[PDB]
Amino acid sequence: LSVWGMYQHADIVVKCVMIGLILASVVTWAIFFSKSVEFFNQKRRLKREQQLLAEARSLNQANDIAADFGSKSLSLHLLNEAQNELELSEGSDDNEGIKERTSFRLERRVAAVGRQMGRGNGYLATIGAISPFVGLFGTVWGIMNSFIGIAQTQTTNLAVVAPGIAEALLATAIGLVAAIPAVVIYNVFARQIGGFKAMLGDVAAQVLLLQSRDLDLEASAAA
Amino acid sequence: ADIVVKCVMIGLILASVVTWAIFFSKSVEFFNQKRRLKREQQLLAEARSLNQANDIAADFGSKSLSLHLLNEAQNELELSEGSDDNEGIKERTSFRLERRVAAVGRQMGRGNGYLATIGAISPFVGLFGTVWGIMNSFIGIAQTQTTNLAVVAPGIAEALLATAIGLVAAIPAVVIYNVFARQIGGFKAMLGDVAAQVLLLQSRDLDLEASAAAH
Amino acid sequence: SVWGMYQHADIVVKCVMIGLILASVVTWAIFFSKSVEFFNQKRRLKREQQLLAEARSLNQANDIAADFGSKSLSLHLLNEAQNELELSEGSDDNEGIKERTSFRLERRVAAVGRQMGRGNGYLATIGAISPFVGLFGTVWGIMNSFIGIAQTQTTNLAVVAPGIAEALLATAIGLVAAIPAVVIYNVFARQIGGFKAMLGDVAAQVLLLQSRDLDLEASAAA
Amino acid sequence: ADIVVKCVMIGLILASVVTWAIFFSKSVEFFNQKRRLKREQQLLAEARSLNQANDIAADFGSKSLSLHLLNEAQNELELSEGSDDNEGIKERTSFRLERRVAAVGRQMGRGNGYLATIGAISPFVGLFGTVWGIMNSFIGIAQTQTTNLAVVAPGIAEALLATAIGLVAAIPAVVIYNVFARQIGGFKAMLGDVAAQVLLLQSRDLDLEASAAAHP
Amino acid sequence: LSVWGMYQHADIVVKCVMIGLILASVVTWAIFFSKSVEFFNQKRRLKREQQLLAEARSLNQANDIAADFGSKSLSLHLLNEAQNELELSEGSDDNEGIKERTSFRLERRVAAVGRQMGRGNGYLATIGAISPFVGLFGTVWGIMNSFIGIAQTQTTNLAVVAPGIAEALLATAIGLVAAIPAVVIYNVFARQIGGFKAMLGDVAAQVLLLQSRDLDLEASAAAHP
Amino acid sequence: DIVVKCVMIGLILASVVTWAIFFSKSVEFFNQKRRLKREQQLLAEARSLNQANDIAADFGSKSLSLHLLNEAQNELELSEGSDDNEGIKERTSFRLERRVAAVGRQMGRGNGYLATIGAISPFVGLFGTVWGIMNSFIGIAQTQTTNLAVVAPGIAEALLATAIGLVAAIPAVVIYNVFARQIGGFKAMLGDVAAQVLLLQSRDLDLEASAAAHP
Repeated sequence: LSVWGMYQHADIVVKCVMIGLILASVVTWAIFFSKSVEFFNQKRRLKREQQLLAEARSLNQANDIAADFGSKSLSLHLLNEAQNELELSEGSDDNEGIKERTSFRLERRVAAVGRQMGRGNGYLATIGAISPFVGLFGTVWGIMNSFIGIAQTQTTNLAVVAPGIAEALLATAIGLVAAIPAVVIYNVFARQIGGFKAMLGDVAAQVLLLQSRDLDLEASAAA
Repeated sequence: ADIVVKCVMIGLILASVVTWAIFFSKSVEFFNQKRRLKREQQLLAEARSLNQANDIAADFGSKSLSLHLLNEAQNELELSEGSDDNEGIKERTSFRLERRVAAVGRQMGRGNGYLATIGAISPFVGLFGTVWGIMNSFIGIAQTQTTNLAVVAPGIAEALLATAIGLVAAIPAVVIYNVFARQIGGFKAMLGDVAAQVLLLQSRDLDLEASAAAH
Repeated sequence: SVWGMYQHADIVVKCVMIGLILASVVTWAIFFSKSVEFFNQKRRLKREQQLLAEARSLNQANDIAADFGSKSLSLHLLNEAQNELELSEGSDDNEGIKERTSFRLERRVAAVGRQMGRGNGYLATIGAISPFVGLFGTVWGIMNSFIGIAQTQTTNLAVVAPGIAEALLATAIGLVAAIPAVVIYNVFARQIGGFKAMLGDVAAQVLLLQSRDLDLEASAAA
Repeated sequence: ADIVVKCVMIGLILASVVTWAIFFSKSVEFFNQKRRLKREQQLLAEARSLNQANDIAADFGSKSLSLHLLNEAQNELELSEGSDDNEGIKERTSFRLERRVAAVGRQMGRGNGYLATIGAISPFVGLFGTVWGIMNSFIGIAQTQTTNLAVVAPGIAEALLATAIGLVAAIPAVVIYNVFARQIGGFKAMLGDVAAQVLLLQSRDLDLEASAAAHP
Repeated sequence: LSVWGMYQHADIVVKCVMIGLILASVVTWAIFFSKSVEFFNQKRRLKREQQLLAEARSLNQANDIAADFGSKSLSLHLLNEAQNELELSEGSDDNEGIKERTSFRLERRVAAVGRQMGRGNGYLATIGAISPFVGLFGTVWGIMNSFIGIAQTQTTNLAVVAPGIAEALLATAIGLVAAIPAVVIYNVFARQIGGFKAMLGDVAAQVLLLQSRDLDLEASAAAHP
Repeated sequence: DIVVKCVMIGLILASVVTWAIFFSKSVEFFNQKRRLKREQQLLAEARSLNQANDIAADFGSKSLSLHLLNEAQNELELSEGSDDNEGIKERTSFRLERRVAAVGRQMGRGNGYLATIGAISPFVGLFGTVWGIMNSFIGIAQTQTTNLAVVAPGIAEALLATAIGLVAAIPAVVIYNVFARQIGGFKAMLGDVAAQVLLLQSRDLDLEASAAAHP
């Protein structure tokens, strides 16, 4: 017997748990292949940018390195945040206020990127968490049909009870196929987002160190 | 057939009706308030001063959240008119904005409590119906001195149906609760970023004003 | 009937049943008394918060709150701020007054939250142990089905039925006692948290008025 | 009879005796300490200065917790006699009082470790006796080649009794552990509020003293 | 009938589950007896040291009390940390920097001691975590052999399935004997390490209070006669 | 069965991945651990940051203690000409703590696979069992058998898939826990070395500032 052969011999209820769980599995692997390529390219880009910006000895030197990073560059967004804060604060005597406002902006920015990074993880979490609930529904539906079988035939043996038990076991099998990959993929991506946020945080830390040092050397020259 | 099992089933159907009713009313409330705030955040991002932010937000509407946060900062500056302590103004403004963002989040969640309880207890009220059903089938066996399972099979199948309905009421309530909980958290974070911009504009304005007075 | 079931059951299952029904009576008694208590308190604080939102100084806030009642929570927080200013009369450190007032108000709001919680401890224990006393009844019930087999020397559906029906009854009563207690405990825990947040917002307003007043007074001297 | 199973039931009965023994001793000490601290907190709430608080707390016992906290603040002021840094006195006092409140909370917890273990393992030692009992009934069936369940029903019923006793030992230990854990938490909060009052009085007194010296 | 008698009648697979779980239980109780005595002696020493150092009115007085505490005394290590900080900082005008550097050193030291106390708990955690899996494996294997029994012997009755069921139950019983004590002992030690860290933290707090007060009184004597 | 055969192959390939991480992390910890204890011991008798750089001169280019000292020296070099000593101390501690965190992250590489293999291997085993027993019941339905003996070899074979699943999971769980403990202990030691680099720099700056105030 084939999986399409099993589908045909199952009742309308278990046919729907099958359709719904296979569609849940198709969406799990579709999210997986699109997000895996998205993270790979983005980590490769940020790792190169982090290495190049590590050579900067001033915020101005960092802006020169990042000049040809691209409009959609994350390191260039963080540097533009620090430059916009110095431009708007042009004419202020409080250097500590510039540093505090820049760190506030960069940390909120890094958080916002982390939120964008997981637009599909919500689907992976729900699929992994509810797939066993629907498998259990098919399990109870399955055994209920075994008892309907006993009532209808007024007989209690393996053969009368087998169609309902096989149907119950099918719902558990499909439930495990949908749930296990969604749980694994959700956790791998949640770990990758956390590791990416930490790397982007190290780049924003460098933008902050360069700005803080530059302001201190300027304040020393005024004193 | 059983009055207790009948009550479990009508209770679960009512739980499902309430789940979808909460879903349709809250979905329209979120979609509108989440889209409006994203537009307001984009427009206010262009502001170079708190006065410029008030000009952008002039035509935002009376029920605008961004306009409430800007009015909080303006009320603080008006009441503090005549104070030498600029940090005292900044601290009082951040305290006010923090507390309002929190208060809005508390209001955004109203209706999520019902979804959580429906999703969590529905399988157990379902289980109660089947335990009760099978209990009565076994009271029946004792009373009649029955030996044949075929005589109790209709009662057992009917009892197991209560667990199936329980799981059908629970699954949508769990999914809908999690979608909304994620949306509320993401909205609180966005409203948090708008309040942060109101604070940055006020803090920078006070510093530039103090620098102009010193020289 | 439920009384008919009670009569046919063991002395052990009869005790588990009466203990769980009494646990359910206490759950709903706590529920009706605390629901009215929280509603009236939330209703009173929302009105007080709206009226005190109009205050432009701590003195104005004291005038608005004058007729709030002896048992008013907003009036207690305003009296905390006033007692701090009175005891600190003659101090040059305004920041010390602000710090001591915020320390007092936050500890006060915490203490009120603890006072709201009285009764929830019973709801938590009922909701948490009811499934375990239900499990005991199940184990006891199945044990009696095996005693039945030993006594009659026969394995049969009829022989084990009294033990199985008893076992199922203990699980049913356990679920009736546990489910409401768990729900009601969580509703109240959320309501206490929401009320503490509300009382915190009123304590925040008392602090803003005192902080602003001290700053404007210091500016007038300079 | 079964030795391993009889050992599990005597072990569970002894576990029940120790949960009620811990319960009666602890209930007596806790009630006595909570009752005393509530009275002390009410009396010390009237104090307008640290000196006034020491006068109110004179009529308190040697084993009084409120008097220990007040003695901590006074020992800090005595040892710091001759220091210009008032902020250093305040910081050292708050450090001492918070560590003291934490240490008292830890002392209150003595015995609760036993109420946690009994309530957590009792269902599992119960389960072990059941598994062991049923295992031996099946060893018996294998060795004698029986097919009648009636022959092993007394052994199976005896084995399931070990899970029932397990649950009877666990339920009171779990409840009593949670009531005491809640009481310790509520007591720590109250002792914290008394230490907070000792700190407010000392902080205010130092500030008013510094203000009186600035304006002679 | 006896535990060795059951071992002999069981499968080579059930024999392996049994020996692996019994060895896991031997190591659980061996760790338990060695750590319980080394923990008792250390807490007894620190409680005496805490009582004696509570009498100190200056950091110099604390060093005199702790002079004869012993080479591996924990209270003496904390006092040596404070003294080494004052010696290395000799010639510094920033007293706040001395206080900050000393608290940094003492908190890192208290953390390092807590990590040393934790030696062996890693084994208790792994035994608690893997024992239910190896017990489950024996149960699955046992029930599998009951089905092999139904297939091999033409018949399906209590006697045919009894050897497989008895084996399955044995694996669950041993699994519970290995797992439950390892989980309990791991949690008792984790609570005891936490309580010890808190007591050692109270001793380090006293070292810090004495140093902070001493520096403040010294600075006050330099400012005003 | 082809489905049950695939879970065995999957479970074998899962054991291959377990041996891979077992071998990479074995070599990375034997070679990087004990070296740190030696470096920390030598750095402990330092007195000055300059003295620490002399001790660490012959530590090796790939030394972690030498990387932390180079971080403190690069901060002093880039900050040459700054009056704010507190800003140098703050920037150095920020750099070192982010560096220690980054090393901890690099050390965890592979443990994610050990955790998932150990946690998920019993479930792919369970799937094979459920699938096997399902086909035995399809067989009973198709033939109308009433004898458990004809369907016992298939059930015993299906239960074998859970046994193999547990045999694959147990080594991954053990190895994951040993490595998790080793990483944590190493992070703690590297943290203590970075703490020493910070204490030396902080003390040096304070003694330098005191020498300038009263020459």
